[PDB]
This record gives sequence, C-alpha cells and structure tokens, in this order.
Amino acid sequence: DRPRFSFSIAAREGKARTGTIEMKRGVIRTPAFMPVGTALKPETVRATGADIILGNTYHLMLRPGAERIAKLGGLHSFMGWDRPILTDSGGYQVMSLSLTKQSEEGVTFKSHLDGSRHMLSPERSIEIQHLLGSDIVMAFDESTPYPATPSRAASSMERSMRWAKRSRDAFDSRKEQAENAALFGIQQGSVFENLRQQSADALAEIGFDGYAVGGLAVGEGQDEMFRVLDFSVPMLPDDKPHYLMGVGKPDDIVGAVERGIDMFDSVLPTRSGRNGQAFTWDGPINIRNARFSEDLKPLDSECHCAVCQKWSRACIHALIRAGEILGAMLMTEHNIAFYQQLMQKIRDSISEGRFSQFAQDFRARYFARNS
Amino acid sequence: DRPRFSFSIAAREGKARTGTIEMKRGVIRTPAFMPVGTALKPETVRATGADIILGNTYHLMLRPGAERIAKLGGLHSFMGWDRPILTDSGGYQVMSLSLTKQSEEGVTFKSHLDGSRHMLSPERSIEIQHLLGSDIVMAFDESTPYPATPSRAASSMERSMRWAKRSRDAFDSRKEQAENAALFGIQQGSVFENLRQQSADALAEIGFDGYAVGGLAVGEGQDEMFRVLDFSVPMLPDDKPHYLMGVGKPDDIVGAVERGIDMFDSVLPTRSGRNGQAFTWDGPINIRNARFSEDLKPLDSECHCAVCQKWSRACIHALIRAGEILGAMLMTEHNIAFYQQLMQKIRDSISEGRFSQFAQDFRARYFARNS
Ligand SMILES: O=S1(=O)CC[C@@H](O)C1
Ligand SMILES: O=S1(=O)CC[C@@H](O)C1
Ligand SMILES: O=S1(=O)CC[C@@H](O)C1
Ligand SMILES: O=S1(=O)CC[C@@H](O)C1
Ligand SMILES: [Zn+2]
Ligand SMILES: [Zn+2]
Repeated sequence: DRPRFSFSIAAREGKARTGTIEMKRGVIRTPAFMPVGTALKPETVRATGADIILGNTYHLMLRPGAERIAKLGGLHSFMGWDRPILTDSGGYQVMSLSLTKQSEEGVTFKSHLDGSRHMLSPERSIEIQHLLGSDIVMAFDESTPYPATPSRAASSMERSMRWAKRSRDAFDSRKEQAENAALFGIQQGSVFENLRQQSADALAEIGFDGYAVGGLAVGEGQDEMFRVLDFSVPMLPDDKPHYLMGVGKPDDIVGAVERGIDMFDSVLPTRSGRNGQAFTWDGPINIRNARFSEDLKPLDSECHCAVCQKWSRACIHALIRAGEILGAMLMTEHNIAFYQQLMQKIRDSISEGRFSQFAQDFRARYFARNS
Repeated sequence: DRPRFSFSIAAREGKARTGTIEMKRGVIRTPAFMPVGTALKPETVRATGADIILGNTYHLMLRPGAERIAKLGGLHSFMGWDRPILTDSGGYQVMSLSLTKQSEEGVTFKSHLDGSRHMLSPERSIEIQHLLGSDIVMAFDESTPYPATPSRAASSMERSMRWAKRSRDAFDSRKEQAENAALFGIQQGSVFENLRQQSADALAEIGFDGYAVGGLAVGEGQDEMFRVLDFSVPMLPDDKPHYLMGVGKPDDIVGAVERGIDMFDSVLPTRSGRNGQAFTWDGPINIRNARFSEDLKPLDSECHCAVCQKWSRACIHALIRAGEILGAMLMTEHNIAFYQQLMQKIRDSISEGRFSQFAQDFRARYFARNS
C-alpha cells in the first residue's frame, strides 16, 4: 500500500541529496526534472524517464476549465498520464499573462483568450487544483516583478506567507485532497537574506510537505541566482524536498543541486525542440546550421534516447528545414530525454560520492562547446 | 479556342514519334506517361510533369459511385485535377477483381467491397465515363486471360470489335460528350498476327480518335510483348495516337516507343514508392538495404525532381524504416517524376534524331545496375 507522500534521502554529498518521493501514483526519483505537460504522446514522455509532469493551473482554467476536466475524470485522464502530476497555483501566469483587481482577498483577472472573468485566491487555487486532481499542490502566493525594491519584496513576501497559511487551511479542509495529495509552500524574499529567513521561518511554522524557492529565474542571472540559493536553501527544513520553480538550463540545474535543490521544472526542453535547438553534453546546438546537413552522428553521441539510437543530425536537419512536424517532435523527445539523463547522472554521482567531480567535468565540457 | 482533340506529330525517328495532343483542358506531350490517379496532392503530381492522369472506372463505380461523382461536379472536381483525364472502361477490373453473368449484352458483377450488383456494357461504360466527365474515353471490350487459346483469342477479339462499334455509337449519341471528349478503340488478338490485323481493320473502319494495343502486359514477358508490338502497331492508323495500356517498367516504355507507342499508364511508380523501391537511371533500388543508411546522395544523382534536390538516400531510408508516411510520399513523388523525366528525354531525343542512341545508352546503364 503506497503512502500519500514519503520523502527518503538515500545519499548526500555536501548540500546535494539523492533519494525518492513515494506517492500513491508512483515513485519520484530525486533530484527530479518535471517536464511541463500543459504534442508528444504520454507514453513517449514516460519512456524518456519522467516520473512526474507539471500542469499549469492558469492555462487549464482558461481552456477547457477545471470543472470540465473534473467531469472528464481529472487531469490524469485528460492528459493520459497516470503517474504523479504537480500543479502550480496559477498565480504566476496571472501576473505575467493576464488583471482586473488585486487585494489581500485574492485576484480577479480577464482571460487573454476570450476576455472572461476568473478569480484566484489561496482558497480558490486549492479548490481548482482539487478539481484537477493533482498529486502535488502548490500554495497560492504573490509574485513580485523583477527587479523588486526592498519594500515591494517585503510586502509581497509577507502577503505570500499569510496566503500560505490560507492555502494550508484550504487544503486541510478537504479530506479527499488532504489524504491523497501533498502541499508545498513557497519561500519568497527576492535577493534579501533577512526576508528569505522571515519567509522560511513562517513556512516551517505552518508546515508543508515540501518547500519551493520562489522568485528566481525571472531575469536575475545565474551568479545572482546561485548567491541567493547559497543562503536560502539551508533555511528550509532539511528533511523535506526543495523545489526550484521554473529552472532551467542544464548548468542552472547542476549548480542548484550543488546548493540543495531536489526538484525542477522548465519549458526549455520543449520550447528549444520546437525551435530547432538540441541540448548536448557539449552545449546546445542549432540543428539548422549548415554544418549539420551531412553530419551522420546523432544529436548527441552519448545520449541514450530513442531518437539518438536512430536519427542522424543530417536527417533531423532535413526535417526541421522542411518544416515537417516530425522534426520538432524528435528534437523535443531528445531534449526531454537528455534532461532526464542529466538527472540520472546527477543521482548516480551523488550516490557514489563523486557529484562535485561530475559538476566540474560537466561544466568544462558543456561550456567548451566542442560539438 | 482549344480544340476537342488534335494530335500533331512534330518529329519521327523510325517508328518512334514525338508530338502533342491538344484538348480543351490542356496539351499532352507525347510520348506521354499517365500516372494512375485512382495520396499525393494534385499540385504535386502536376509539378512532376504529368499532363494527364488516368481514372479507373471500376473502382470509381464501387466507391463513391459515378452518380455521386457527377453530383460533386465530375471527376476533375473530385480529384482536384483540372487538366485532361483518361478513364478506362472498367472491363479489365471486372475480369480481374470481381462476376454474376456474361454475354454479348454485357456483364453483371458483384462489388468485391459490399456485394452489390453492378452492370457494364459498351453503352453503360460510355455513360458512366460521361458521368465522370473524363476527356479521353476508352471503348468497352472483352479481356481474355493469359495465356489464351487461339479459339478464345479470336472469340474475345471479335466480340470486342462488335462492342467497339457499340461504344462508338453510344459516345456519338451524347452531344455533350461527343463534342468535348475523345474516344479510343482497343486492338485485341493476343499474340496472333492475323487476329491483330482483323482487329485493326475493324477499328479503323469504325473510326476512333486514338488506338490502344490491348491484351499485353498480362504475364507474357518483354520479348514476346515486343514481338507482338513489332507487327501490331504498324497495323493501326499512323496519324492517330497509339496507346499501350498498363505498361510499364522504364525499359518496357523505351522499347515500346521504339515500336511506335505514344501513350502509357502504370501503377508501378506509385506501388514501388509505397514499397520502398525507387527507379533510377542505374536501375531500381530497394531503399531499405543497409548500403543506403549512410548514403548522402539523392535517390538518383541526375534526377531533377523536388525530392532529389533535397533528400538523401540516408534520410529516405530512415523514414521508410521507421514506417513514416512521409518516406513513402517522397519515394512516390520521385518515381512519378523520374517517369516524367524519362518521357522528356524520349521526346527530346526523338526531336533531335538521337533516340536510337538514347535507347541503347539507356539500356546499357539501366541493366548494369551501377547504383
Ligand atoms: O506531457 S504529456 O505526457 C504529453 C502531452 C500530454 O498527454 C501530457
Ligand atoms: O472551471 S474553472 O477552472 C473554475 C471557474 C473558472 O475560473 C473556470
Ligand atoms: O493523382 S492525383 O493528382 C493525386 C490524387 C488525386 O488528387 C488525383
Ligand atoms: O453510380 S454508379 O457508378 C452507376 C450505378 C452503379 O454501378 C454505381
Ligand atoms: Zn538523444
Ligand atoms: Zn528524384
């Protein structure tokens, strides 16, 4: 009988950890990369190694709507994915894509599709994520645009913490949700150490199944992101998963695991694949470049994915140049699989106590760009 | 103002001729190859060089039916092809695919699809081809299976000639058809010279816009087919087109033009393309063969088709091995275009009085198979 949510750390190296999250719909190996599910077939996404995928609540609210998804059987039935699904709260896309009114109560916003009015709040976000039936639920917070003044960073963080308690109570009010799903809280505080500590203390007092580091990957650059992670991750409870939302490039992931992060999500592998960019151990490549037109090697000569067992750079180049959808599908499958192989090498190297070496070896090769 | 049907011979070499057939829907360059239209887009088929395509009356009768096609605007609207269309009579597929009753009146047969009853005769065939709206109409004849006894060959040929007169009269009875389309008669007589002469005399007495050589390409082998063509084609009127039905391989076409044939049709380029076989100037190749997996040359290094300007053997090999429909589409486009380039080289070489040399050069290279 599988548990609701059980995080076990199997091995450590410095701040890095590797282990598992056991949930009713399956086991998640950590550090984990979650592709964004909101197209490749779900069996293809699973075969790349993904243990869990992410759904964007905001987009699902606008089309086809969470009530419709619930009537269809829930998000797992809707997406054809029967393993765990994490949903975000919707709040970030409200800031970035939609906004009629904002207050401590919640937000009202207009659909950028058809102009209809929608509402989000801690209580409404948790309820919508319940209708979607997701396994990991994100608390609803307030995002502050980058760069943020110290005043606005403190203001949004304190509101986010009040909203985190409201998210906690809303989640706990539904027995069907509280017994079967998990709830993560989100640390805020921009680049400010005292605000991050304030946030971490408040979240740990409320209590969550996992803790996200919010407010990064919004324009700040890698060096600054790493500096914030340096002091922010140790503030979170050690025995629970640490989730860096919206990150990121392969070298961002490696450096964040060095700093204690267990979970990641990013649209980058799928966006790059649609745009003709492949990730490789020698850095990203643009497959349209003429140098690939007669290159019989696969996208990456070490990649274990199904695409690289069969297709050459030359032939993917031909498909992409012709605008054939198969080209984009193959690139996208490869990129998601490459990300999963990166996570597997990270997990194995932590287990063997050679992750610090792997990270240095990885960077030297990825940035040399000898592709 | 384009004429109904005007055949002009521009140049000759021995028995070979090159010229044009002018019709209301366009000009047909001869010797001509007609792809079988009954999928690639019609604009793709046109871009390969085809001036006219063939429709199979029998298949169109069974699905969706000629009355339905007429209500949809005719076969040109149905197929998206606004240039000339030749239709066969349906009689060959009755023998080869369906057959309730046969007599001098006509035939009743059962649809191999749904068992429904259909009827063909000279009068019904011409009427159905009128409903289809085709530009070149084939007289309805009686096919004799191969090999045929002298008695059965004479019996089917004499009936075919009585049916050719009935086809002539049926065609002439519809002013809309007789003023806008053309009618071809079909010579029969198996391998027997006296029967072929009997047939040719009867057809010329009736009078037709063009004359087909029927009863070949049904198992007899090329040497025997060529021997029959040697005496049969000179029996037909010189100033009208000569049509060899259902032929054939590239070397069959070359040898038949040497013997006075102006028009051809065959499913071979499309069937081969779906089966992973490409025609080349060095003979056919099976693209699945391992030797092509890293071959960066196009299917044929002299072929002018759109496929060979872009796609390598290696990449078409990859698509075909994966079962991707694009692979079959590219092979089929190439094969139809290769056939049209063969016809163009035949036309140009006759015009220049070097066709006998082209035919010898063609055979030496095609049969050496240095691909
Ligand atoms: O990310 S997925 O597995 C592929 C598209 C949806 O079926 C969810
Ligand atoms: O079905 S929904 O997601 C909830 C009500 C609207 O915001 C659309
Ligand atoms: O042979 S065709 O041009 C292609 C399939 C039909 O549109 C007729
Ligand atoms: O519409 S049809 O081609 C003429 C009547 C049947 O043979 C089907
Ligand atoms: Zn790969
Ligand atoms: Zn070609």
